[PDB]
Amino acid sequence: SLENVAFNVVNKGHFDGQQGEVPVSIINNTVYTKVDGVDVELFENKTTLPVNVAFELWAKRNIKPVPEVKILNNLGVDIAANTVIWDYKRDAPAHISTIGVCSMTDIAKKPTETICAPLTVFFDGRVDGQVDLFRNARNGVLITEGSVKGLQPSVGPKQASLNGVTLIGEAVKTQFNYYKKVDGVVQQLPETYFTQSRNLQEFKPRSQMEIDFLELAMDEFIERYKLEGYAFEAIVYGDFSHSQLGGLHLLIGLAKRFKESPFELEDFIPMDSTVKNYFITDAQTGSSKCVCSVIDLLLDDFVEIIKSQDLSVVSKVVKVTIDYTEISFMLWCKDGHVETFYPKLQ
Amino acid sequence: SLENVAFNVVNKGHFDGQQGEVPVSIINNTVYTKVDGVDVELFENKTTLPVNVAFELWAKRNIKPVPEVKILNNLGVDIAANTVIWDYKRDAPAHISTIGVCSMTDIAKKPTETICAPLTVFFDGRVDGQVDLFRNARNGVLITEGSVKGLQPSVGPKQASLNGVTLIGEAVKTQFNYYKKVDGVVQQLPETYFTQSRNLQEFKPRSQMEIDFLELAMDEFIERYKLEGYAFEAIVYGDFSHSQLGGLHLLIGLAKRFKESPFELEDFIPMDSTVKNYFITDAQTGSSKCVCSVIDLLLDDFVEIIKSQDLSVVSKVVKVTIDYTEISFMLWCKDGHVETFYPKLQ
Amino acid sequence: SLENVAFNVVNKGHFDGQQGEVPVSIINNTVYTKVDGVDVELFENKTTLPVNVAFELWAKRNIKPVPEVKILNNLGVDIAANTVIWDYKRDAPAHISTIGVCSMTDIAKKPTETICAPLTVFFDGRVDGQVDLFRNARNGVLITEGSVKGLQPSVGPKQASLNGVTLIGEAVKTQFNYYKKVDGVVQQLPETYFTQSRNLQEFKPRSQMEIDFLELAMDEFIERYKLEGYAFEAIVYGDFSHSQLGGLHLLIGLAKRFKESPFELEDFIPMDSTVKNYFITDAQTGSSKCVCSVIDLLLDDFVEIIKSQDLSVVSKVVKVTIDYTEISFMLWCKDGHVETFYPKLQ
Amino acid sequence: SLENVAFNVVNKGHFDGQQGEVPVSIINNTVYTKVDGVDVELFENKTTLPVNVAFELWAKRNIKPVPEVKILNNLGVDIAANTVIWDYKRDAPAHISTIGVCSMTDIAKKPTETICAPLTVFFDGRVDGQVDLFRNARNGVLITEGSVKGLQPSVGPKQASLNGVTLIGEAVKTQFNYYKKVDGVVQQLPETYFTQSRNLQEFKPRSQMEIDFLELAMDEFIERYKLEGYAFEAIVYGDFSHSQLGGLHLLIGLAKRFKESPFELEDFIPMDSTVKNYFITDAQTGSSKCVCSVIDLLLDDFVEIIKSQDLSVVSKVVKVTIDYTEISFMLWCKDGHVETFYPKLQ
Amino acid sequence: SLENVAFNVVNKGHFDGQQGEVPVSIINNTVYTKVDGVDVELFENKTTLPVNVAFELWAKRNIKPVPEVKILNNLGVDIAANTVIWDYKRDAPAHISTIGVCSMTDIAKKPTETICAPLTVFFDGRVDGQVDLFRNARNGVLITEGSVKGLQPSVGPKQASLNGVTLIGEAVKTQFNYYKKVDGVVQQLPETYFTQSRNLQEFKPRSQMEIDFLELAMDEFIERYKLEGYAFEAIVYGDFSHSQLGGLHLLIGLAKRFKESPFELEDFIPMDSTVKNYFITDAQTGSSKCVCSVIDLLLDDFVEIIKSQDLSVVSKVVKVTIDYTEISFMLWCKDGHVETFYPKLQ
RNA sequence: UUUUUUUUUUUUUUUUU
RNA sequence: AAAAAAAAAAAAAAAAA
Repeated sequence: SLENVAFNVVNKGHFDGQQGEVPVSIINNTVYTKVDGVDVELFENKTTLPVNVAFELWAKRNIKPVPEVKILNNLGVDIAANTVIWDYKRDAPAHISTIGVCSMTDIAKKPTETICAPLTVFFDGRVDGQVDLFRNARNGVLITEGSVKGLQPSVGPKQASLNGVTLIGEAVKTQFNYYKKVDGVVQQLPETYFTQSRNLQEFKPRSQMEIDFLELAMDEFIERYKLEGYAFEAIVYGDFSHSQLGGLHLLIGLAKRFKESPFELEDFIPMDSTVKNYFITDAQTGSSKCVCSVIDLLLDDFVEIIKSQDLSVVSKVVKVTIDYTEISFMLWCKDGHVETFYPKLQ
Repeated sequence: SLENVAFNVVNKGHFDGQQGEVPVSIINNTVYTKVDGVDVELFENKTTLPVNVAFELWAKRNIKPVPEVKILNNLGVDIAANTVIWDYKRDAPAHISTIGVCSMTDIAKKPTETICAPLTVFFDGRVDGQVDLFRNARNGVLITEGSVKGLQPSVGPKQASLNGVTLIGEAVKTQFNYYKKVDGVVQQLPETYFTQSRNLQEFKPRSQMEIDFLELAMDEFIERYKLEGYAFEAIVYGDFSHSQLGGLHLLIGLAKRFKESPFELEDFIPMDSTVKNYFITDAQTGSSKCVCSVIDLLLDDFVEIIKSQDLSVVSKVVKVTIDYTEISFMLWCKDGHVETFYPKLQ
Repeated sequence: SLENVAFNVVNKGHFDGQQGEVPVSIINNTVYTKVDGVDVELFENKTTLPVNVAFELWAKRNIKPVPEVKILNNLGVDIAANTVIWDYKRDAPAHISTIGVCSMTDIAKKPTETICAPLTVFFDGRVDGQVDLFRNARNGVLITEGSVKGLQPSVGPKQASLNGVTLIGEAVKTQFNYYKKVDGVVQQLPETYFTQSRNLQEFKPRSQMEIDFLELAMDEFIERYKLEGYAFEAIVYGDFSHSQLGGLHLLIGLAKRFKESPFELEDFIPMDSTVKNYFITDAQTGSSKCVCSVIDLLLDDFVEIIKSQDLSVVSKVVKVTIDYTEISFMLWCKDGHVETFYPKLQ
Repeated sequence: SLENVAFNVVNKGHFDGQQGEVPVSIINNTVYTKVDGVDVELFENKTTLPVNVAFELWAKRNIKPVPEVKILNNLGVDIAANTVIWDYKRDAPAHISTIGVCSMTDIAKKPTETICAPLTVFFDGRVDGQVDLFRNARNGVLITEGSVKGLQPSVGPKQASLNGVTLIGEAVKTQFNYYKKVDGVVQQLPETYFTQSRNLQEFKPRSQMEIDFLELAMDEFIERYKLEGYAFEAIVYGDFSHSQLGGLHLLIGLAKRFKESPFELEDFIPMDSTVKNYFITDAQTGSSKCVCSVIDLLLDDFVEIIKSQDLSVVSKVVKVTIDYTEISFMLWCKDGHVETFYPKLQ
Repeated sequence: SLENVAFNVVNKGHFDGQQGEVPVSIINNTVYTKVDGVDVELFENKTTLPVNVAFELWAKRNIKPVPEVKILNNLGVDIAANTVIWDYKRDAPAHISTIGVCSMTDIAKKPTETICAPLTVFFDGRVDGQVDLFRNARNGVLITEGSVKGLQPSVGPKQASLNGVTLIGEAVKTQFNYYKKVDGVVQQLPETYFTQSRNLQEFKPRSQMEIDFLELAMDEFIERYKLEGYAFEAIVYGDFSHSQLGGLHLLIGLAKRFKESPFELEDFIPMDSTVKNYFITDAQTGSSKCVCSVIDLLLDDFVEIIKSQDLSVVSKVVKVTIDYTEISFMLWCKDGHVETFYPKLQ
């Protein structure tokens, strides 16, 4: 019920299954409630769904730590079992359909129905009975905080999303063990690097090499870590000396530049992905690049990736498995040295 | 509940207080429900109220024969007790607020509360307990199908509105006795004429004089009923010889002209009122008047009204009480005969 | 392309695959095009889909005689192969998804993909290669104007829908052979009666018995056809003596009453179905019923159905296969004669 | 007039009653004006009112220091006399109706009419003649910058709202004397505490003990002010060790935690109230509480309140009058020391 | 095409003339594209134009450094030749019509057509062939990065707008030479000062005098630069002692105040102009002025302007050519010293 | 195959510095 | 010597057709 959902939102912050109703008015893709005689905005519809449907899906969103939407997209998750994963990047549900959540978006009441067999249903092992549901599911992805009997786990990212906040949990557990089944067979998930899902304005280093990068100059950091000949001066630090921006494909370099000279990052595809494309304009020098692909790889991981390459190649498309998906990089070596190594995904 | 109201609408045609819910989607001021997987329109909001509020009020509208909205407006009715009077002319509720109907529009749960004391509340005597409520009400209007002990009745119009259809009931009773209280005192409603609330394209005579008017010509009808000197050729029949349309202030004359030559009626204030103003354009001769006051009086009643006037006055404003309200007519006469007689101020 | 689709609409009335573009402006859920410098309305979106998606689907609607939407609904058709069936009752596409029509609504490019196997795909044998496509389909419905090798046909209704006009074709063939496959097995479609899909204001009899019903009085027609004891006075002709309308469950009776006393038909679920529920208000007597189940069976077929029943049962659920679906009727009889006969559950 | 209101907005920043007009276009709940041939957004309607009505009310808003909307709500104010109080928290007018401001929302021209008698009309003593209007008003609230002859004053909060900015005025007077009349009797307003209406990101201490709280650690501040046994470690400082966040019911503690590690405050009821409920998510540890009641009391005032309670009770509901309204707290104690103290019912 | 424009946006960040289409849905004045099965917002319309037209104009905007919109407005530019100048202040195209850009907004395909002759067409000398187009244009404005044969250049502002960012270019050239033709005659543009187009929260001094103003106190700066008698205590620094704010007509003084005490700036006309008018409310002292004219002149330039005035006049209107337009300053003096100096008509 | 594309360098052209 | 506008080239791919 719309009014029951609004009652739950106003009295508990989200849908908690409580009984009750409040006066609700819907106008201009917005849900209002009457508190002491005046209408108060409860929800503004930023989705393509009907305002009431999107409102009830938002109220019933998962408020526990959940995998980042990019991780679920890379695993081919099409739907979530008895829960709503909210995509805070898009301000919309991460999946078009639901299972036992919303009568308007439900394709089934349980993930065991025939309609859910072709779909990769996301199962949460923290919910009672969902591990057994995944065991019987033809296609699905299961996340657990611990071990599963008879199943080899895949250790995922250290961080997860909690109410739109990507964090490495201390009071709560955000590291999950990932399992996948395709056509009823448990797949072995490849060894992967994981993006750190950090922000430009609140960037915090997570390794000693990152601290050195943030505090040392270009020359000292490159000399200290023996990173000569891999074009770190352009790939990471960026070249703000021409009309077209050069490099800057690591968010750590973007944050380092933003610390001294804040710039603009136009996100023309506002979603959650392993590789993000930005229309970046440098407000200090005027350097701009219409498409700058930025990947939030740990600097140690990127160093290992770029040092694992073969430098004696004119040009090569390099496949790196990041966030459980194959990210293709455009290696551009020349005369035995790297000239450019940027993420080309998205 | 929105879903329960929609369930009642799809299973009973209107809100009947049944339990159950159906999936509902709201978009573009329209209520949809999903029948067999496809969205089906249930309600298009044509009011200034929020779409869900207007949908709930429309579903809970009175489906019994009710007084025409113009009658209630002339009686000063400000609100209805535990019911919704739907104004089908405006496709909106007849009153801004409700009593114990919709949480968003309610000012009280019962008409006995102090908020409803100053307002003139409409009480329906066919609903159990409403006569006693009207007895204790400070201001109110009561309609009953029969007599009320200690209250002298006021016989109202023969016709009443049934689901937007104005009809004289045969299988159902559409004639009510009207009782009004102002400041706790049972008022005496004046003796009034009543408009027939007929349509131009569905006009049906309700008297022998009207039949003769429709079938007999101008001169024959005027001579037969001794209507010389009252300017019936212009006031009722209408003048189409000049670019500015003359007379045509009775719906019977408009019906007679429409029978021979259809014209255009631009209702620039589409509401229910005793006197209606139209932008008439004659498609045959090109005669047009921007404001033409048309009143749907019985032809016998109008003849009696015009014959009860004093003809020895050049200009005189005639006050006629029609539909429980005083309608002002401007009477122009010369040489002891009527020259012009239409509702004044147009 | 939106502009190419609008170009096809303005130059051919619909999408014909022609090349060219016209200026298009979208505002207020409406598509406009610029003709001689002024904006002209091309399409108003009455669906729940985005205006551009609905416009593109409407342009690519099937303009050939197609089965009525109720027939495809009863056959369980979930999607159409490389065509759009437009539901003119709802002014919306008959199916939420498409196959190789609209990138926004397409789930596949061809009906053979794995996503279309669980669905019942509608195939039109008048399009080359669709019969073999149906032969390869796990679930599907095929209509043909002629015979199909190795398949036993099921003769459908004499009428079909042509641009929203339900007609029995003379210049074109509107009678189709129906074939159904469920889980790869050709099904034997049941022997069915077919509704005539006639209108109240444009009702035309299709049999001599219907002619007699329309012209003869109640008693003369009942005595002529030996229809005594089947309560034809109530079920078909209808009863308007009480405030609650009785009977009026056959569209021919509604048409006969409308011929003499026009009344209001409130379609509170405006969609295409074998049984239609109306909020009928008799404008002459005031009799009204909130839910009136009206089925447009041929009068001869309904007479055969009512005479094929066993009269010596108090209450019995009567199952009739109409329009390829089972319609359940309420049969109340007393003293070996019918008292009421209406579609159950209304 | 809409054009005159827009003229006043573009030439003076608000409605000043000047004469003149500017071109105005209304589209998508937005008011535009044409400046040198290009449309400029003047107002976006975030209210449930019509766009032009909300625009006129926003132009005619009070630009003088006015009491905070929570103070007026706690005093029972339903309407303001000849002025508009703008609720900047909701971006909407604080009251549904007006007195002599907007013809669309006016219920009267002057507060002396009968309709305003049952309502608690807000009067401003800084406007000439409103003190006498309050004297003759049945129900009303009067604010003055000085003394009123014969009326005992209630000193209000030091801060007031000035164009949506809450401040303690230096060049302007923001402290008002409050008077209330209920049913014609001048009420004695209770002695109350007042919330400081401070922000999280712009928190500024207003007392020495607040400064000590912000600079000193938990143990030092607790020991210095003899606050052992009042559970200040959880109530104010907050506990972030478990998944469910504990305490953090004073805005000063939230500000202290924000100064070190920023977190997210989801205000699911964005209005002005003495007690605010937030969906709190700690971005550093992962602690989260769906509903966290935060009250912005002076730390000295809160310490006095907590020291005025009786500690020898297991569970007790504490009634504290704050911002002219009774705020209820749960007081849980064990072994003669406080275990929990939060506003009741959250 | 809408789909091609969206494909260009998602693949290159802007319209680059690529071939290809993506699925697009338009709803609620917003453009969405489907990426991996979920709708992603691409553009939200804040213009008065249709959503698709505004989306096409925004995608085809100029992404190279361009003159600020105020400069083009002061030059009388009505339209741009084969390009879209985006007004990021209004989030709308700077000009109503286009030339060979969008079919819905085009008045011509080339600037040589007769319709463009009366209009001042903006030409970009960096685009090939536009200098010759300006040479044959009746009315136009040409900007070049270098010399033009036979034409005397007018050196413009050092800064330009790049993707909505105003900057003095280092990697790009932001200083242009301005040429204007009126009725086919090359005009000599007046010698003018230029506003620095700085922001309050990101103010950076561009001269030694500005540095001294920001660091030194008011008295020290006034004494050092011999600025006694020019009322710099009010005009630049501002007065906050009274309820009405005094002076504060230079953005540098507003920035100095914002550094020590952040306040509110209500931009009630959000557009680009040489003189900006703000509703400034001081959060610390409570001083507010409904309309405050603020001009972003270099402090050295303003000092030269105020020292070039004739002090022996009581009231005098000063005409200053700033940003190629004549800004009217109101000068009040007493006893041979400046009392007040603000742009007139506020 | 075709056409277009890809946040590398390289020439060639061209203006303007 | 640049710079930028306009081409082409080396290379690995991505489509679609």
